[PDB]
Amino acid sequence: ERGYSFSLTTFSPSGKLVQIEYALAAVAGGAPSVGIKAANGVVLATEKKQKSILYDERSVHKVEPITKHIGLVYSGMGPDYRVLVHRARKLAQQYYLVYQEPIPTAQLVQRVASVMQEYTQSGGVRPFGVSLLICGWNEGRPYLFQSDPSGAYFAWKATAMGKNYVNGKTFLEKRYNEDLELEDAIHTAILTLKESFEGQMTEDNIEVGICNEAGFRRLTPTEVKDYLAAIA
Amino acid sequence: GADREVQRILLELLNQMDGFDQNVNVKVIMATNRADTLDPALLRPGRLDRKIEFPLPDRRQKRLIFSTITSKMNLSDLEDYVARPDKISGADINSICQESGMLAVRENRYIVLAKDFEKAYKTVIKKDEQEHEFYK
Amino acid sequence: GSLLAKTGQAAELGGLLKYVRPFLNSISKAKAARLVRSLLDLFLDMEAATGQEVELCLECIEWAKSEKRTFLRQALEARLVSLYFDTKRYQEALHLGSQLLRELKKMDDKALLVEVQLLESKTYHALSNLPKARAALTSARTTANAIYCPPKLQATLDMQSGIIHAAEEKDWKTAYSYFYEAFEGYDSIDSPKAITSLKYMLLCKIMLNTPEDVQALVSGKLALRYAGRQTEALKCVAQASKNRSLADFEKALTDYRAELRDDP
Amino acid sequence: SSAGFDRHITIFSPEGRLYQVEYAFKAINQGGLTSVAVRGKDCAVIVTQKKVPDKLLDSSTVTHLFKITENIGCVMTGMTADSRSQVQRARYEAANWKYKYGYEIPVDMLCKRIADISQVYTQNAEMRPLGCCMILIGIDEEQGPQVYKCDPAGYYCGFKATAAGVKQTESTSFLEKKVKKKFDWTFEQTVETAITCLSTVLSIDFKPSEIEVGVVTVENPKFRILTEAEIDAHLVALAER
Amino acid sequence: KEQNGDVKEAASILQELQVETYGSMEKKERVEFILEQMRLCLAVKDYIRTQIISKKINTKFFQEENTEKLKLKYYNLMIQLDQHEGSYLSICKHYRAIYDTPCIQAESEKWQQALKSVVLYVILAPFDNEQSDLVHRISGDKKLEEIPKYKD
Amino acid sequence: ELMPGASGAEVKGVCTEAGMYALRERRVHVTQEDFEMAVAKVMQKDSEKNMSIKKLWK
Repeated sequence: ERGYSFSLTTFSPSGKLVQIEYALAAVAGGAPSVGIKAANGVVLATEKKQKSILYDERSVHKVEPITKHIGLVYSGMGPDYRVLVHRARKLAQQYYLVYQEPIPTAQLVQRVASVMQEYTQSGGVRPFGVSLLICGWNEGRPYLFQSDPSGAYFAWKATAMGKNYVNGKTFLEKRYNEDLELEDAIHTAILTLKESFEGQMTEDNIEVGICNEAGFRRLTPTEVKDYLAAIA
Repeated sequence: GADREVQRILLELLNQMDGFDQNVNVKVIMATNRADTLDPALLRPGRLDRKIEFPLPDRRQKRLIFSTITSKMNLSDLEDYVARPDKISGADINSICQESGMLAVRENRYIVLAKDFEKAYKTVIKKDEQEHEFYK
Repeated sequence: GSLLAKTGQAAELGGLLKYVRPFLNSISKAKAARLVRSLLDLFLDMEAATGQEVELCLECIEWAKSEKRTFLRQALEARLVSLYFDTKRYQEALHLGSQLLRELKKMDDKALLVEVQLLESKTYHALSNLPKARAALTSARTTANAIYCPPKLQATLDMQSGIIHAAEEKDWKTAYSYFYEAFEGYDSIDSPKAITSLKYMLLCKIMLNTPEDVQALVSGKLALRYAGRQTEALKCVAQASKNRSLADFEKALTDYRAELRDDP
Repeated sequence: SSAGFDRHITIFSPEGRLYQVEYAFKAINQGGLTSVAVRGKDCAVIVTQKKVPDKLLDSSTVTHLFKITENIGCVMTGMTADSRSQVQRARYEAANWKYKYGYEIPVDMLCKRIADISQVYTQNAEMRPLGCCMILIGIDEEQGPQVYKCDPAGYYCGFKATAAGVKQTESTSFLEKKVKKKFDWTFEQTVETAITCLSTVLSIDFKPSEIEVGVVTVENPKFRILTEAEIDAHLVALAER
Repeated sequence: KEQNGDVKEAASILQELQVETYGSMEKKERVEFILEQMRLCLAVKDYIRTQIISKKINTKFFQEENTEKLKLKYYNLMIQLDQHEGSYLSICKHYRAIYDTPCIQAESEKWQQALKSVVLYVILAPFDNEQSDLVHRISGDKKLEEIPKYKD
Repeated sequence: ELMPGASGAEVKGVCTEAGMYALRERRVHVTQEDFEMAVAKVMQKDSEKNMSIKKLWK
């Protein structure tokens, strides 16, 4: 089994590629991220806690927008996340140029899954060690998707990945209800983050973003602090 | 030869536990840290009827551990320390308490309190990442 | 209706209950159930005249059955079981709760299922049917370890578990731990349940013939916000125990006669 | 449990670890020098230990900190050849940015671009991922001074203060002890705090002629390299106080 | 502070200076102010702190240095602690130890008074095997014949 | 029917666990729910927690 956990172009005699599984394992080691599809929108949160308070928390962002109505968060590597952001933005605006219409989130997820799976085609290029959570609002329906390093993309009413993803998934199973509203979805997401935050989340310690019929936007530290106080 | 002999030992264990000549009033107990690597022939009823999981103490269990190990401790907020979310086992709790006592011995005070107990708590559950931030 | 409810006298509640007759079926099920349960809670908690409360509960039950509001019917049935248990209509409460649980197993609703199971365990304990109460409590715990179980429900379940363990009269450490969990969950959510939980925790400490931990716990940071007559009386009982003066024990019981003897 | 995986950059180890990147991070400390940057309200000061093997060496060419653009300064450590290749690449990127977009590069944008370059470098097996750690400093309008750090992993981050070198851990701890006091850090205070950190992390009480300093302020947008007079004045003023 | 009237604050202030962390040279006779802390805390009458000092003095030898003068002071402090404690066999043992040292063996009146006090301490103690051992070991003492009443 | 692909040894273990459940409540008879939770306990096995891994194949 060792001799086949070394290349991306060789099938293990029993199952499938082992480098893909190792990339997923790297994904599982990332900062926890939680996505929730509410009735009127979608909300994705992540933890930004890092030692050495010297770090400028506003300098980099784990949550970024792709277009006026689609955003994303990541779990796993950072630079790969930025590369995925660049590819998604370029591809979304290419679709916009061809069609003069805001990008359907499903198509963006499909095409970004294709571009990340492209890196898995041959050896010498490692697969992205990042899993994507894509939030969007299109045609009167909030869409939340997960994109894999393997290129697999699927839907999620509410999911949690990264570190401690299994317990967060269980928590989401317990708390999620299909009739959830946006603010209550944010409350549930922040509660999920707190369930494994380990160190008293602050306004900048967590980065959250919400998408609805008014597009997608990352919540400022002010509203994050307000919601944190509301949850307490 | 080595792997063959080890598997012979395992097979003899299986055939003795639930083989031809059944045993009477012979209960076996086997402990492992990685159950998922055990042979399925050993993990079936008739051989290992009950596979009891011993998870890390959860909140209430942590309080029980702290109480039952602090019975021999000195008088000394243990409840808050229990409330702190840390994936630590009963061995870690016994450590924490023992280290608190050791530090109190160092400082020559016969009742531990927040300072040395907290210092021992930090010493025990280090979990210092030393991890390059590009992984997160 | 809101003005009447804020005013809230028995005749006014009686009139209002049928005065919102078209209101019940004019809105969605969730809000209607929430409002009627709020009216029921206020009516039961302010005026304690059991004769009218029980008959109003039965009238609401037949109302819901006629209106075919299944979820609402289950909610009011659970509330009426709680009322019966409070008024110690043991057989009525237990029989109705079992009848409810018979049809509530198949329904996906579990929070109300956990409420019903906990009420059944409470009644079963009040009947000295300790083993069957323990079985019902275990079933409730199992069915709650898979559902939201809000901090109140978690606190209530831990309180009942501590009560059961104490009544078993064999292990107090687990009883102590369950009481501690019930208190901490009841912190900053419901006050009377929190004080009762702290009361039982101190009692459990006393039964461990360790009153010193009681006098340490009363000064504990979380006890101060709930310090008062209850904790002082329990501390007095603890002192009577530690110095082993049953004359002091009886004096403390005479003091309890108003405070902690009518509490089962 | 994972032995052969620490050979190729593009190879994922079990538990999803890339050992080659960590080895490059360790290779950064092969220079043995130390750099540290501190940012104030409107100032940013970088300071680097200077190591002269011989007076034969020309001190004007043995500098370890350089200037990317007229307002953006760079201080870095690691492999010296990797250092110089990285600064050349960064200057190319900044000039191309200016050519294509007609205005100066912000510190964060330059750091992000070179971080993307380094990530592409570490993603494909054709490249040795440029084992040198860089810190860029510069003034951006509406956001004041900016100090950013980029590493061979392609990870860039903004810092209220930062450090690099063999003594990175202790310097970062001292910088944390300094930043927890929440002080405005005027220019002289920034310089003296950085100098104190370097001295206490080296425990040498260096002579004035063994260090280099660069400073960027809003009133002095040009990345000035501190000559001997200014650094001597700063260090003696600190020493008497 | 002894000239001011402060005792509790006084004892605290001279208590915060500990000797366990003190590792530069053995405590020896130089820093005997452990007994000074005992004395100040006795003036505060906070006997538990004195007991803990006595217990934790083990790191600096279980007993004070021999052939010295701080004995009588430390032993009188321990005796007063035990007198309030109510224990007797410990104080009798300490008094016998004081009688043993050559330092007290200069002036006969002190021998008489000390051993008379030891006899009275050992009398009002309860009965056990250790008590019998001590009493019949000291029955053959040749330094009590000068005063026959206490021997009687 | 509650045993998809369960060995005979697992069936005997299920019978034993149902008896154990009855014994816990200090009874002698066993009920249907006893067998149901015995099936749940005996046939319990750890699955693939990671949905990402489980969704590699279509």
